[PDB]
Order: sequence, then C-alpha cells, then structure tokens
Amino acid sequence: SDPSSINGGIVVAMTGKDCVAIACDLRLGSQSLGVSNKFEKIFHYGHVFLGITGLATDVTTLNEMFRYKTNLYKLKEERAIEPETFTQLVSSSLYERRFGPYFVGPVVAGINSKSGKPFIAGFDLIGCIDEAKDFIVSGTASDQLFGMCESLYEPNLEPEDLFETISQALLNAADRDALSGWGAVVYIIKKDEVVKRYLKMRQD
Amino acid sequence: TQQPIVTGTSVISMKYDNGVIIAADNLGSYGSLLRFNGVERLIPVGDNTVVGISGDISDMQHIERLLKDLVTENAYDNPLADAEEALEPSYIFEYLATVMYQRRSKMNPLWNAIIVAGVQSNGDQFLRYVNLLGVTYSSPTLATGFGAHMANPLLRKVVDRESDIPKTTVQVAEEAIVNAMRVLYYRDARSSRNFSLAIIDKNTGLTFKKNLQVENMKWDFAKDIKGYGTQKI
Amino acid sequence: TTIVGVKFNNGVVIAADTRSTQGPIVADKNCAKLHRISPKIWCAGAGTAADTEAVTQLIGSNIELHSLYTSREPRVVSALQMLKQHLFKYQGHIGAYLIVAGVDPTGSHLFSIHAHGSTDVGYYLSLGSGSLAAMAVLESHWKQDLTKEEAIKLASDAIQAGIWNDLGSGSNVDVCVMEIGKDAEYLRNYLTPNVREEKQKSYKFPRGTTAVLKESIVNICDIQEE
Amino acid sequence: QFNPYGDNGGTILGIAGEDFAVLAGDTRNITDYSINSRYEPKVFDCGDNIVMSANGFAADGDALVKRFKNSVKWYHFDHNDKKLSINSAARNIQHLLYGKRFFPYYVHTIIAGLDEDGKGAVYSFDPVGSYEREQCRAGGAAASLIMPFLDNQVNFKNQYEPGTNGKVKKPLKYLSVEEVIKLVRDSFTSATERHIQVGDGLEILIVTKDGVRKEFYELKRD
Amino acid sequence: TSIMAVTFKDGVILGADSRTTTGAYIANRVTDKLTRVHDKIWCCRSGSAADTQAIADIVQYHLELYTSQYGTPSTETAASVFKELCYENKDNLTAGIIVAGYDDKNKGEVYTIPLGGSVHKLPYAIAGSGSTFIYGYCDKNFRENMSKEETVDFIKHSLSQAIKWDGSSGGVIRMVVLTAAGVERLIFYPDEYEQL
Amino acid sequence: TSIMAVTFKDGVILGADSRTTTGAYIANRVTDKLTRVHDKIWCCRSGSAADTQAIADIVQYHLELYTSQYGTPSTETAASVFKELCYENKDNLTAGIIVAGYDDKNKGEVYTIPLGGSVHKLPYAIAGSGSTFIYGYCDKNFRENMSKEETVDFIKHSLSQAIKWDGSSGGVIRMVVLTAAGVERLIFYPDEYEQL
Amino acid sequence: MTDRYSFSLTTFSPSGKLGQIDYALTAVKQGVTSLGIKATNGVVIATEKKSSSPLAMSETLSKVSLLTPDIGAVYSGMGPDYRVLVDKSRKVAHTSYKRIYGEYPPTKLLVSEVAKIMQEATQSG
Amino acid sequence: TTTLAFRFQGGIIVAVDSRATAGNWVASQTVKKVIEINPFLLGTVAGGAADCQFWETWLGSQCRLHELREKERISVAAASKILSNLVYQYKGAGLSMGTMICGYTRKEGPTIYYVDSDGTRLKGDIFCVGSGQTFAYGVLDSNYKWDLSVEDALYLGKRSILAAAHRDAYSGGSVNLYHVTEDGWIYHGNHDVGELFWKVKEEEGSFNNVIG
Amino acid sequence: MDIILGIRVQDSVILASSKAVTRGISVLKDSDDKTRQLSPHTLMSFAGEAGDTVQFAEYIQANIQLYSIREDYELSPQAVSSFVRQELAKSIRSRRPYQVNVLIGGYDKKKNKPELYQIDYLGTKVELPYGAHGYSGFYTFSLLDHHYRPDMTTEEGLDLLKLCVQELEKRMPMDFKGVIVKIVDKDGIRQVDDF
Amino acid sequence: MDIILGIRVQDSVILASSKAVTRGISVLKDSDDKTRQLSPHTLMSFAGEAGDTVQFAEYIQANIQLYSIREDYELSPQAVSSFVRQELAKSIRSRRPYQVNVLIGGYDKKKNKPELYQIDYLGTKVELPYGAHGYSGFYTFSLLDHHYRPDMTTEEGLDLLKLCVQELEKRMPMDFKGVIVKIVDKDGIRQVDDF
Ligand SMILES: [Mg+2]
Ligand SMILES: [Mg+2]
Ligand SMILES: [Mg+2]
Ligand SMILES: [Mg+2]
Ligand SMILES: [Mg+2]
Repeated sequence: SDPSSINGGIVVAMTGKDCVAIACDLRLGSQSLGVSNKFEKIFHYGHVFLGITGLATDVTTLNEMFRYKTNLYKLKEERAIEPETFTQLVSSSLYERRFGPYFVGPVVAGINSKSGKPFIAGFDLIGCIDEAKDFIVSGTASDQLFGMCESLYEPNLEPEDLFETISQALLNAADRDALSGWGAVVYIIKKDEVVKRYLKMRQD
Repeated sequence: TQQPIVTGTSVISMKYDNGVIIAADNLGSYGSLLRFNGVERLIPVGDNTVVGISGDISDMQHIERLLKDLVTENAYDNPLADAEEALEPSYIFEYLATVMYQRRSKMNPLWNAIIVAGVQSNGDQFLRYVNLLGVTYSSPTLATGFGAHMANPLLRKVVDRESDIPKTTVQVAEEAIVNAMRVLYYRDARSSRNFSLAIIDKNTGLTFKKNLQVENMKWDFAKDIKGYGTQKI
Repeated sequence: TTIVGVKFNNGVVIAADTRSTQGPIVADKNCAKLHRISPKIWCAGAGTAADTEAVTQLIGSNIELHSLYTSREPRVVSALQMLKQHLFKYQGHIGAYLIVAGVDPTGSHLFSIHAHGSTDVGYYLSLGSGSLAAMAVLESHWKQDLTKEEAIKLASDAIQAGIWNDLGSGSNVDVCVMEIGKDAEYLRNYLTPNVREEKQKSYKFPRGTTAVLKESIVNICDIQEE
Repeated sequence: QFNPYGDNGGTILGIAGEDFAVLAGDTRNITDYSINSRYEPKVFDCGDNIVMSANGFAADGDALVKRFKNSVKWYHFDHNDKKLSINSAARNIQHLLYGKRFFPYYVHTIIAGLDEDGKGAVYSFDPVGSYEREQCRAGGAAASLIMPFLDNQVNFKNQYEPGTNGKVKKPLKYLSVEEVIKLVRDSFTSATERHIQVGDGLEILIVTKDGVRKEFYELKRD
Repeated sequence: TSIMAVTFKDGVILGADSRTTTGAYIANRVTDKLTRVHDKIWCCRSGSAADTQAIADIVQYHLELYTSQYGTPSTETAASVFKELCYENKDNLTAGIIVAGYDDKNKGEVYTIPLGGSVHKLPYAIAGSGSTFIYGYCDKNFRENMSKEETVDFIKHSLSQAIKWDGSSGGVIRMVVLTAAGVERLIFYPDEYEQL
Repeated sequence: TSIMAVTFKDGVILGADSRTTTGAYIANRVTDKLTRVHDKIWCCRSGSAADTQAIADIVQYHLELYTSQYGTPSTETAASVFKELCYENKDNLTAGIIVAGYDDKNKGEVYTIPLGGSVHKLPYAIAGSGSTFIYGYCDKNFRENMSKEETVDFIKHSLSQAIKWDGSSGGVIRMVVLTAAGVERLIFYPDEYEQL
Repeated sequence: MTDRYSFSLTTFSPSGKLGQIDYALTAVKQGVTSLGIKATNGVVIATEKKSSSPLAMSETLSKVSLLTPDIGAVYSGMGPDYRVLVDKSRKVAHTSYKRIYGEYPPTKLLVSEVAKIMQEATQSG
Repeated sequence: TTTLAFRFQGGIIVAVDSRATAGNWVASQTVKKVIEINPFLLGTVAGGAADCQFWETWLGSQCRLHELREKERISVAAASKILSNLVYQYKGAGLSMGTMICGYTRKEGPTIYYVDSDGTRLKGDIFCVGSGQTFAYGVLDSNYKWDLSVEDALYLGKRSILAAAHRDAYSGGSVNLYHVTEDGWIYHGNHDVGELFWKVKEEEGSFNNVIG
Repeated sequence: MDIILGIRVQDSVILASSKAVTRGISVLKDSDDKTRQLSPHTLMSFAGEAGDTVQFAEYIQANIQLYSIREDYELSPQAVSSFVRQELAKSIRSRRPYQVNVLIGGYDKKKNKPELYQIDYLGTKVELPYGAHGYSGFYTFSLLDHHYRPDMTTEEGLDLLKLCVQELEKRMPMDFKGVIVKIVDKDGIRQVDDF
Repeated sequence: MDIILGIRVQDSVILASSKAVTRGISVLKDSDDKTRQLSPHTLMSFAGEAGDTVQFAEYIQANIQLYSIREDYELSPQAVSSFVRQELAKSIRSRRPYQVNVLIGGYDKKKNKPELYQIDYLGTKVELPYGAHGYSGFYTFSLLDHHYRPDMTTEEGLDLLKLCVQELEKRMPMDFKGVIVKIVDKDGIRQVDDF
C-alpha cells in the first residue's frame, strides 16, 4: 500500500578526507517476495553520483530523467555538471511534481572538480534538500542507518577507513530490515579515481 | 466513555526551597462559552495538601467529595488523626492515582488532569501529576493543559533541575507562578483573569489565596497596530 | 521548529532553531531555517519544509525581477502580498507558515503568514511547534523601545525556550539582524548550546574487517582521445 | 471516542554479561511534543536480585511493575521465603501479560538478573506475553537505532578477521561490565542525537552476585 | 470574534474585538478586524481570516479602480461588490462581513453580509461568534439618531458583554468613527471595559 | 426552550416559555416547563422532555419519602438528588435543570445543573436554547435583593428577548413565585410581552 | 480582432537576402556608438548618453543595464527594443535557469537565450 | 515465518526458521518457533507468538495431568484435540495460531496434526505454515519420499527452510531442526542461514542466480 | 489472468502461460493464448485485469511492428523492454492505469543471447534468468533456485518447467487448465504443442 | 469446505464430497473426508466454515450415538434430520452461529426406503431425490433434472454422479481435488474407493 516501502532497499552516503563514499543494497521485492538481487540503486552522471531508494519504477524513471537532463546540460555548458548544481536540479525536478510526486529518497554524492571539496546531500520525495556534512541515509532501514552512522562515524576518515565504516553501517542496518539486503555495493570516490566494491552478506 | 461538558483549564505548580506552590483560575467553561466565573479548582485536604484539578467539572466535584469522604474515613477509630496518622500528600495522591487508572481500565474515565501538591511529615516537598489515563509523573515544575506548553518553560527557567530547588525562595517562586498565570491569560482562549493560588510551606503551613487577579498587563502597543499588512490608516 | 521575530528601535530581528525532523527522527541537526527573499528582507519558515523553501525562492525571484523593473529596492509589503496571494490560491495545500521581516525605504517591518493565506502584523511573533514556549518568553520579557542588543537577547531566549521544552525544536540558534540604513547581518549558529559530548569509545574498524566479493575501477572520465 | 492508550516515549536497554547483567533506560517522560519530566525512573529493583522495566504506555508500565513486585512478595509468603529465580519471574510475567490478552498492557517489558548458575540473564516480552531469554535487547522508541549497533559491537556481526577476507569471523570474546557500560552510554548518546523522545538522563542498573548497583549519566536536554 | 456597526446622527461607527484564535490558543490578541476598502467605507471581518482578507483586498482594488473612472463610490456599491464575491464563491468561502460607510448624501449606512452571500441593509448590525450573547442587549438598548458619545458607549457595553461570555472574543475593543469630519480611530483596554 | 430562575428579597421566582418543538413543528405551544418536586421546591426543565419528566418524577418520589421520615427537605438536598441522577446517568441523559426553592432559614436559593451533572449555586440562572441570546442582557440588568415586581419585570423582559430571537422558544411566559406567603402562578401572553 | 498576421513578415528575397534583418542592421548603424573591451581581470562596456533634450534627465535613461549580478549589457540602435529585451533577458535568466539550477546562468548561455528571442522575432508571425 | 513438519520412515522431522518481525523491522533473529510441550511432543509457532507459546505450554500441563490420572502416555490425537477444542472456545476473540502438533506413540506411530485458531484440526503427512510456506512446500513436494533416511530427511527439512528464508522477506535468521522418535524428540541444532546459504550454494551447486 | 512463467536457458527463452479464462463463477475458456509476437525474435506474455491485458499487448505489438517497417530493422529485446516499461510507467499515473503485468522473452540476434525481462504494471523492469508474476513465483521460485543453471539446454528447461507446473497444479487452489509453452531462439518463435 | 452432492436412487443414498482443504493460498490436504457416520444406516456429509463443520458434525455424531446406546435402537433418518435441523435452527440465533451446511443420507430399515435430507446453516430442511450445497447445484442440477429417475440402480446413480463431477471439473474455477463417494443402503455404509 505505502509506495515507499513496496520494493524496499537502502542508500547511505558519507564524507571523508578528500573523498566521499556512497553505498546501497541490491534487493528489489514485491513486499514479502524477493524479486531481484541485482537491482543497483546508485547511478552516476560524469563524476556526480546519485543513489535513489523508494518505488522502483520511479528509481528507474528518475535515473533516465537525470541522465537526459545532465546530457543536455553538458552539451550546452560544454562541461560536466557539479554536485552542488546537480543537487539543485534534483530538488527542482522533484518539486515540479509537488501534487503527484515520485515516491523516492534520493542521495547525491561527489567531489567538486574545481575546489576538490567533498559533497553529499539528501532529499525527501518532494525535493527538500538535506545538506549534511557527516552523512546522509535513505530507504526502509533509514532509522537503523541513522543509529549505525551516528555511532560509527567520525570525521576526516581516509578512503580505506571510510570504506569499512560505511560498509558496516549498511550491512548491519540491512540485517535488521526485512525489505533490505540480498547483496550490497560501496563506491569509494576520490577526485580522479573511483573504486566500486561488492560486499558479501547474508542472503536473507 | 463520555465527553467533557463543563471544563476547567490549566493548573500550574512548582517546588521551592521550603515547599510547593500551586495555582488555577476560577473559570468553568462550557465549550467556547465562559459560563461559570466562580469555580474553585484548588481543593485543600487537611493542612498539608492541595489538590489542583483541570478538565471536567462534574468529575472534579465527584473527586472533591471522595477527598472529603477520605478525611472522614481516616478519622474513624484513629486517635492520631490530627497527628502521626493524619493524611499525607503521598497517601492522597496514590488513592486518586489508583481511582483514575481503575476508571480508565473500565473504559469510563474521570475526565481530568490532577496535580497533588503538598508537604510530607518529614518536611519533603510533594508534587506529582495524574490524569484520565492514570499516567503519573513528578517534576520540579508541573502543569496541565495549556500550562504544560506555556507555564512550564517559564517555571523551568527558575527551577531547571533538582539542585535549583533549595536556591529558589517562596517570593521568587510565587512571582514566577503569577507571571505564568498572566501569560496564560494573554494566550489561552479558555482562561479567566480571576484565579486562586495556594502555598504549602513546611514552616508557615498552608496559605490559601482566593480572588487573585492578573495585573500589570501590556496592551498599549495595540494602538499602533493597524490592518493586516498594507493598511496605513 | 521554533521561529521568532522581534521589532526593535531601528529595525527588526528574526531567529530560529536548527533542528529538522522526520516524525520522531532528527534528519539534520544543523538546518538553516532563515531564508533570504532579498538582501534586506529575510524570513523564517515552519510546516512543510519544501514548501517554505520553494515559496520563498519563487517570491524572492519575482521580487528581484520587480526590483530591477522598478529600479527600486524591494519592499516587505510586496513580498507579503505576493506570498499571501500565492498561498491563498492553493488553499493551504502549500504548507508554508512564515515569519517575514525586513527593512526598506518605507521602514522596518514584521509580518506572519499562514498556509491558507492569512497575514498578521506585530511587534513580536512566533511560529512552529515551539511557538507556545517561545511566545511565553516573549510575553514575559518584551517591552516597547527595545535596543538592538536587547532584541537579539530576547529573540534567542525565545528560541531557547523552544529548543529545551519543545521536542520538535533543538540544536543551535540562528539569528538575522536587519537594521535601517545598514546591511543585514546573518548570524549563522549565533548560539551553540548543544554540542555532543565525546564518545566513550572509538568505532574505527581495523582495515580488512568488511568481507568483499569484487573490486573494479569506475570510469567517471569522458571518452578518451587516441 | 475515548482512547485508553497513550505513548510516553522512552527507550530501554538490557544486556547480559558473563557473570553480570545491566538494564538501562533514559529518564525522559513525554507526551506528543512536550516533556512531562526530565527525571522519571523507568527501571526498577523488584527484589530477589531482579531488575525490571516496562517501556511504552507509562500507566500500564507502572501497573505491571507494581503487580510483579506484588507477585514477588506473595511468592515469599506462599513458598517459605524462597528466592524467585529469573526464569520463574519470566514465566510469572508471561501470565500477568497474557491475563490481559484482550486488553493488553501496551508495553515492551524487559527484566534482567542472574540465572540459577550465576550467569548473566535478560528476558524480553511482547505486550501480550510471548517471551525469550536473550543476550542483548533494546526496547522502546529508539530500539531500531540501537539494536543494529549492538549486533555489530556486542555480537561482532558482519565483522571478519583482517587478512582472511570474509573466511574467518571475529571471535565472540566476553565483555566486562566496564566494556558493556561504554556501549550502553554510546548507544544512548547516539539515540539522543537522532531521536527527539530520547534525552535528559540515563539511569543504569547493574546486577551482580553482590547485589543491585545504580549508575546515572547526563544526556542532552534538547 | 465580536463585531458590530452602528449608524447614528453624524454617521456610523464600526466596532470590533482583537482576538484571533487557533482552537483554544490565541494566535493574535491585538488583531485589527476593522479594515478599510475606501476613504470612508470600512468593514468588519468575521469567519476565515484568509478569506476575509482576500475578499477585502479585492474589494479595495475594485473601489480604487471605480474611483479612478467614476469618482467616489456609494456604500451600497461597496456592499454590492462584497456580496458579488461572497455569493458567487459561497461554496469556497467562510466569510461574515459587515460593511459600513459614510456618504454626504446618504449619511451613515450599514450593510451586513452573512455566510450565504445575501445583503441586508440595517440601522445597526452585529456578527461573529460573540454576537449571539448580545442580541438581547443590543435590541433593548439601540436607538436611532444617537449621538457620538452614546453610540460609543452602546458599542463599548455591547462588545464588553460579548467578550465576557465568548471565549473566542477578547483583547482590546477597537472602533472606527466615520463622519463628515473625517476618520477617527478609537481603542479601549481591558481595564476600562471589564469593570463596566 | 428559554428558562430561568431568579432569587430576590422575599424568595425566588422561576420563569419559562411554553414552546415544545419536534424539529420546526411546534408540538405543544402551551407547555408547562415549571414543575413541582415539593411544596416550595420547583424546577425548570430543558433538554429531552422524556428525560426531564422521568427525572423530576423520581425526585418528587425521593423528596416525598424524605419528608415522610425526616420532615421538609432543603433546596440543597433537592438539588443533590437531581445531581445524583443526572451525574450517575450522564451517558443516557440530555437534561438541563434549574432547581429553585424557598426555605425560611435559607430563603430563596437557585441551583443550576447543566448536561454534565455538575451543580452550581447561583443568585440567578438561565438555561435552554434561548438563554444564549440574553447572557448579555441578564448580566447587565440583574441586581441582588430586588423586589417581587422588579424580578417579574426582569424575568419578563429577559424571556421576551430570548423568545424574540430563539425559534425553539415561544408561546406564553409562565412564572412561579416562591415566598413565605406561599406559591403563586403567573402567566403572560404574547400581546403583553412582545411590545416590551 | 485577433492577431490575423500569422505569417512571416521577414522573408528571403530572390538574391537570398533577408530584407527586414538587413534593414534592422541599418537602424543599428544609425544608432549611437557603444563598445566593449575585455581585460585579463575584467571587462568594460561603454556608450555615449545622447541626451534628446537638455531638460531631460539622462540619469533616468540607463543605456547600460544589469542582467545578472555578474552580467551586464549595452546596445546600439532602437532604445525601446533594448528596454524590453533587458526585461525578457532578466526574466529568462530566472525562469529557464536560476529556478532550475539555483544559480545564475553563465554569460554564453544567457546570451544564447537572448539570441533565441531575437531569432524568433525574425521568423515568427 | 516458515515452519514445516513431515512424517517419514524414521519418525517426524520438524524444521523452523528463527526470524521475528514487526512490520519491516526485524525484532529478532533468534526466536524459538518449536515449543517443547514435553519430551515426546513438539509444537510449531506461527501467527501469534504469545498465543502459540502460552497455549502449547499450557497443553503440556494438560498432557502431564492426563498421564498422571490415566497412568499412560497421552495420544497425539488426544493432545492435539485438547488444543483445538480450547482455541475453538475462543473463536472470534482474535487468537492467531497455526501449529503442527507432532508426536510418536505406539498405537498411532508418527503423527502430525495441523491445528488452527479457526478451529481446524487436520491429520496429515506433510505440513507447511507461515509467510514462506509456499517456498518450503516446493522443495518438500519434489524431494519427499517415505523411505528417506534420518540424515537425508533432516537435510530436506533444513534445505526447505533455507529456500523460504532466501525468498520470503519475513523468514530467516537461523534453522532449528528436530527429529521426533517413539522414545522422544532429539534436537539437531541451530543453523545460521547466512553461513548455511553459502555452504549449501557451494556444496549443492544451487542458487546460481546469486553471486558468491 | 492467472499464471505466467518465464525461464532463460543457454540458447533460448521459454514462456509458459495458463490457458484458463475465468469469469466469476464459470471458466469460459480453457485454451486461451496469453501472448503476442512483437517481432520475429521477441515474444511478450501478459497477465492482469480483463480487457486491459489484450488492449495493451496489441497496442505494443502494433508499435513494434510499425518500428520494424519504418526502419526495416528489428529492435533488440532490451530496446523493446525499455519501450514497454515506459508505457507502463506512463500508464501508472494516468486517469485509468493499465492493470497489466508482462514477461518479455527475446533472442538478441546481434549479441547471440537469449534475454528474459519481467515488467509489472507499475513499470518495474528486471532482467532475470527466470521470472513470474502474481502468486506463481511463490510456488515455483524455490524449485527454480534449486535446479536452475545458466548452461541448461532447452529440453532441460522444459523439464524444470514441468516440475514447476506440477507444483502449481498440486498446491494452487485455482484450476488454471494447464499452460501453453512457447520457445524463443535464434530461429524465431515456436509453440510446444504437447505439454 | 467446497462441494458436497447427494443422490437418492431406488435402494440407496449416494453422497459425494470433495477432498480438498484449502487455507487461503495453499491446498493443505487433498484427501479429506467431509463426512461422519451418525448411526449404522445414517451418514451425514458437511460443508461450511472451518472448525465449525467438524465441531458440529462430531457433536451430532456423539448425540445420536448416545441415543443409540440409551434406547438400544437406531433413530430413523427422518428423526435424525429433524434433530439436526433443530440444532442448526437453535444455532442461527446464537451468539456465534455454526456456519455449517449438511446432507443427511440414510436408509430407513422400518420402511425399507432410502432417504436424502438437505439442511443449510439456517435450519432449512428439505427431503429430496438429489441435492447439493453452495454453488455445486448451479452446475449439476440441470444434469440431474434431465437424467434422474426414481427407479435408478446404484450403478446408474454413480454414472450420473460422474457426469456431475466432470461438469464441475470443467466449469468450476476451483480445484477441489476430486470427490470421496459413499453409499448408504440396507446393509449399511460403504465407501467407493475408486472414483
Ligand atoms: Mg533528543
Ligand atoms: Mg478557503
Ligand atoms: Mg473572553
Ligand atoms: Mg528472507
Ligand atoms: Mg516485476
């Protein structure tokens, strides 16, 4: 019935020293029924990364939409979009559907190519921006993620330390949520290299 | 299950160094109609306890009779009824708290919020709350209804924790209570200017003040306020 | 949310807490609730957070275009009229509750706006879940002819009453002072009475703690030459 | 319509050690967006080296604790001052709760103490009396924020030994009373930051063979 | 809310309380419910604040544009514009408005516009939640062609009682006097009217 | 319904209209709402006719049995019996009763018992649907220790206004005077009170 | 009524010239001189304030206009056409950019939007 | 929840998951869904956890009183009917129960009775109850034979819970195994689904869709 | 309609779809083919609300056939599935949404690979080795999880499919009157007339 | 439960009852006997709400068995049916009524006649040559109306019963997993183990 918790799934993003990290589970379901263990919720447009939880049809639709818009942006601007700008685009795009919204919980993550500054942001389904320094959480285990992130997180973590923190935050949260899990992916993002790691976790 | 008909609004209270203060206005509303202007909602029990009651007035009158009946019953076969075996605030509260919870459990509640303020045999301050659900709690400041939202913030600026109680005098505590009553008169649409205030001190005993009025009100600034935006005249 | 506005001698001050919530969960512990409609017209919002942000950006945008068109500095009454007519049109469905304050050639102003489109004038105002806690403080300490320093004190004290006593409000106090014949000064995190204490333990994991299945380099760069 | 139930917020946490047990709970009591009391004790010493807390609707919580304390008293009368064992107390509580199966105590009950072999014990109950011995259990408002953290830091879930890469789990080494109290305090500090109903103060009751000891700690009051 | 408008010898006087409530909370204790649509045509507002403000602003626009073309409008004309808005949009409005104005030809006039959108020209009018409690008093005490001082006393005593019994009404008693002499604002505080 | 009881120097007077409506139809235009529970203890009835009649009949039984054993009951005692019925059965009753009586020791006394079942001793009391419109008038015009002729005029003028505005009230104004002298019934017709 | 001119008023002549555009350029040629110079750390734009009368207040007539906080414009030709272009240029900087990206458009893109408006007046009905 | 029980040559296999959920929130991964009524009788819990715990524990007390009075082991038929008659009295009140009363006596042999809070009482050879029952049934139906060994039957029950654990979002945590013989039930350990899945995947070659 | 299954093997895609058409109380037909050929190497089976199912399937069919003529080229199964998803994603926020779930089984002639796409009425697309809609997965997935291998032959896939149908016939309350099975491979689409 | 049929022929009564027991989504059993022997020459089949069906049937069984012992005499089918009707008629105005429909097939040893009684959960008794409960009659009665004769043999009755079951298996959406058939005659009650 509740659109934001039909398909299930989670996204978490964290900042570190000269780096950001964004991670997600791989589950897609029809309520109790597990349907897919390969449904990735993190996408990227140039160097800007976008996680999207919520209703899976909208996750797909919005990815296709932001690919569309960032591609036209790049052709006209003659440069790749930045995280701060993209965040505003995501906010605008969601709010234009104010009285018929996409049932999603987007999460932006990336590093500004000019300043080198790590950036993360989160949104509600209607476009309200949450620009936190520390971390952003989203999905059906957002409460669990808030609890994990609040205790495990410390500022200025190195890329390889940050990986451990965000991974353990995701995994242990997803294990306390029926509609999340079935695999997980973690992106470690630096100014000019990005490492993508699939995590091993319990398959139920 | 009922609905409250004739109702009484906020009851506010706080602890100070030697005892407790409690106050409540003299209004018995009938919905938006300010029907009864001479309703006493602070009811003393003996010389050491004052029970403040908000909510349904017919149920208040019933509770008032139970307490009157409690004093009579305590005096039966009790030579020390006015000494060692007199009614304590803690006895009176626990009795009411029992009744309130029993009644809610039969799905027929006494539609009230009650604050029992008093001083015990050993001089300790007693201040505790109970309502139609049988929910109970204690705190240096307690208030019902609108008082909870507006009075508590002001009273907590005086006594913010347990350690602030010995530092607070009766004059400071009474001043804070009287100010809170003024604030409630400004802002609670179901309040009146006339109120009662009771002080229970371990040295000077029970001091019951009737026919008090909210005074030193600020209204003059209203003359300058014109329209709702653009209007100048 | 706790937001307040206080008039003083030569201007007006607004203040707000910095807690934004999802039901009982604190989403952002240092949210910025003081928004800029124009350089010297600021407002604080409560209710639906996206609506307060969106409606101030829209009116702020139209106010800027209006200012350029008329070659005049924007007025608070213009922001007020544009906000209320927009909110009224949508019959409360845009859940924006605003305290609008500012200075302009006409003088200093303070208004409140409710989601259905009604507006009120006052010397001191409060909105949000902690408005009753804040209004108690304002009603207890407000007076006519406040100085700049007294108004900042009163405004921040009213926000504190909300921070401590209202569960919907917390963290820090933001303040913005708009004085006549001066630049408006935005005082981000004016007070910080809710710093978290050092934890009993460090939860930094040993490297290699997490089990990994695959690694790969992601191609963020464009299609390459040669 | 009259609603006999209410939510008084609060969060509690029971952890069973090797030869000890702790039952912690914040001291904040609330309705909706208002604070009733910054210090209203929620965890209680019920005698016979048993501690108890009934979190949720405070009136039913207080009623249940009162009735259980009363059950301990009458157990002594009827059975020659015999000590009520934690497992017996648990079964007795099930019957108290299930006794109101069709008008439940709207609470999540936890008790803690030592079993008959002297080892740490915690029992967890649902509102209608289904129960179980557990090593680790958070209850109440911020239970979802605390339990995943405990799975990770107490039971070492998802943690593996460096170098092996997912092949060897981190060994389940025993935690001391000092080590548990650190995790309890950090759980409540974290819960206070991210949950509006949690704060003011933390009260911990520690049960050992020597008896019941109390520890109090401040929490953020916003 | 307690509002009233009363015609007298020299013209008309509008009277109102200052309380605005959201449930049992007084959102504004110093509200100005007497609002100006033209130089000497004012109105008392009751019902939805958002609606009555929106209506009054539109009327003020219409009468401003009327004046630019055809000169000063009559009080009847102002009431007709109010009516037209309230009647045609009756499904989406909760507005009870009393229109009061002063011409030199017609002198003081009062028109009441209740929920439905109907118009009723009267010697005096009372409206708002608190009006119920003073129908008896006002009917017994009203006289035609009163003086300024008598009409101020009549309004003051009437709204005093309305405020006393109605929890929705309170604060200060605002008044606006409309005569050939001009426009005079009056204010009366709790300490003055409560002891009456 | 418009009912009231007023204490004065020589005792107390009960006053009431005579209209009983089923919706907008007047089922009885000559109803007697002033009913006797004891020689010099009467009551005014408002709300459910079936309920107030059933209550009044029970009270009359209780006071009759009281008198047989303990002699004449006080007006306070009568009000307490009314209260006990109304309070204990509040879920199944729609009754608003004003109790008025005359002792020689206590003189004229008036007790009002609204829906809830609470009791309020007052110098005078007003109740019923039509009472709303005369709170202002009665509060301004009531004085303590009035004469018989003044109190009759006060009640007549009050109920006249209540009848004028309340469609639920009407017909004749009945009154019952309770003094040391005895029990006197009075009636006032439309042609008399309408022109006031 | 109705705008019954739904056809192009600018059309290709046999020689391949767009007459109305050429003639518009002729009007620009008659206009007062304005110029622009780009430096390493800035840009300057300038023009003469040709006062139509000495009684007129030439300060009120602004030939140089702010479009965004970091963009400015000056013209040569018909002043009224410029004035309405500045109004459209300011509005389009908000509607088609700032309200989407939360920032002001870069010079080249705002210029592109202005160019689009001028192109449409060259082809529309 | 996923619970199963099936009759075979060597008696009865009982297998259950361990997950408990309140909505999407996983309340526990270590829940006991086999009630040890007595040393000879087992009962599974599905639906209401309290209702199954309380009344089957109670059933054990009745079975004890029976064999004290009658000096003879209570039959599985009699034991199951005491429970079904009880819950039938409460029919309408809102009890939630889906259980298999399992036992092995002389006169009956291995017997399984499905008992329901609607009052249903069914004797059968294979039963699956819970949100993940359909997944467990598939593995059971395709692989079940009467002449299974105790070793293979135990594995089949374990593998069937694993099938449900994987697909059903409200099943998992760990697998509890029991083997019921005439001389009593024998507990065959707790098996974490997380570790069991990878073990089964590798050794069996199943779950090729999943990356490991 | 009720049950529709799909399984991608080594070199083909197999779609099984029930034959029953029920109307409340009566089974009106027991030989209904719940599928449409979108292009020579792409087949779409469907199940959902009456009327909407066929109306949607034929609308898609017409559009893919139009594209085939215009470009003289067959769209890839991935391309077709993306087109279908968009139509359903467009549909869900319409005045009256199409209540249709589909499986798209195709053979990509460019990549020489079979492909199975599962799309529900919300526009939720997933590429799978085996898939189902409604309650069909609840009975069958545990068998498919166990037995499935990516290198299965077409004959092995059909055997695993028979086992799935048998389990459905045993444990489902509804009589779906058996299934029609079709195979999509490099040579095109063909029906298994005996099953 | 679902389908229960009854047919009275020349010298016996034949009761057919479905074997399926479905609980929501799954068919838990496919061999359930929805009948009880009340006395040596009286059989009662039943269908209705879960729990109530068996609870009622066994309660009736116990009462008839008690009467048989007390009087050392078997009640006539008519007498048994009247007793059963009264219990259901008593039940319908209870706090929680038995939701059970029954067919009572018996052979009267005094009159040497077979008798079939149909009684619904309201206590609506009718003596019939052939009967059913729920939707079973909708499919079967047209066949029974056509083919039935009062002088049919037991073998002819079974053939007509097979035709009824075949029509049910064709046009009913629900899979009732076939039927258990029992025959009641002068020699008592026996089950037709192959059908
Ligand atoms: Mg907090
Ligand atoms: Mg409206
Ligand atoms: Mg008032
Ligand atoms: Mg699972
Ligand atoms: Mg799908």
